[PDB]
Amino acid sequence: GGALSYETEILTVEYGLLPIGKIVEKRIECTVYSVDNNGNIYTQPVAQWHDRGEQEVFEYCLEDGSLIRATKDHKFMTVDGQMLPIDEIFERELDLMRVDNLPNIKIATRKYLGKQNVYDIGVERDHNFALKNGFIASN
Repeated sequence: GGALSYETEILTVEYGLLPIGKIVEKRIECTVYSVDNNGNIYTQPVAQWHDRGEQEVFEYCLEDGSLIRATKDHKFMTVDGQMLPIDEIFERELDLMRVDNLPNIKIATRKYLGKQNVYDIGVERDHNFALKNGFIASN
């Protein structure tokens, strides 16, 4: 289910906003944020840690100026809840759901950057988690 760059911060109950790459490089145990089948933001522990090592990373920039760094194989929870890869979100010009009831906005600009270290935590209940910008990623 793709991966996210070191600079991608994950909201956690144990500490707060911390870089996903440090959680996987140091195997840090913590709790994360996610919606249930009803749309209720609950909290759950990390199940496992996975490290891709180096994959094709693309810049993901928004209409507001928010800046995100991920692979074209990582899915993200759309405004309706669909788990589609960012390569397909750009083509349909679909928006992504937010935690803070922020205005949903599609990818303003995209380009290939190169081959950066990317990481992705694993989870038992639901393979998803919130982000610093109120976003939700899913594996």
